[PDB]
Amino acid sequence: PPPPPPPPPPPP
Amino acid sequence: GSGSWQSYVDNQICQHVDCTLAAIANIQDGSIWAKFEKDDKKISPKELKTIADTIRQNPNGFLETGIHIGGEKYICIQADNQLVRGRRGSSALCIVATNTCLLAAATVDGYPAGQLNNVIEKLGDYLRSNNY
Repeated sequence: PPPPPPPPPPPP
Repeated sequence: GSGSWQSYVDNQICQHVDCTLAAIANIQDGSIWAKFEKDDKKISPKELKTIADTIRQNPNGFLETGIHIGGEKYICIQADNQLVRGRRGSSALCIVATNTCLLAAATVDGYPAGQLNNVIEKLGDYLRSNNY
């Protein structure tokens, strides 16, 4: 399948 | 758009919580985006389908049915649209729902539950604030 929708930059 | 959901599970959750189980999924389908399973535990896609649909459509249900994940039943201690917490003996479960994601993890026996709750709820708050 496609990759799932990408995560945002990691939290601090 | 940077990094992968496996990084989140492996780094943001498992490096800060000693886990038997961790998952990130699609809140709508339950489609698993990343996971960690220790030893003999496994997260059925059906476990997560039902979890995802219950938290969004009827979170009070967990107070009746309990919570089913990793092939085991956890007693629910609280439930809402955004947060479900559970117990199974000395193990804690914390499940959070964002605008698009479902997060879940459960702890090795005796691991502090406040630390898991803090880690899962704060990660959920970060994502929610990014509209995820």
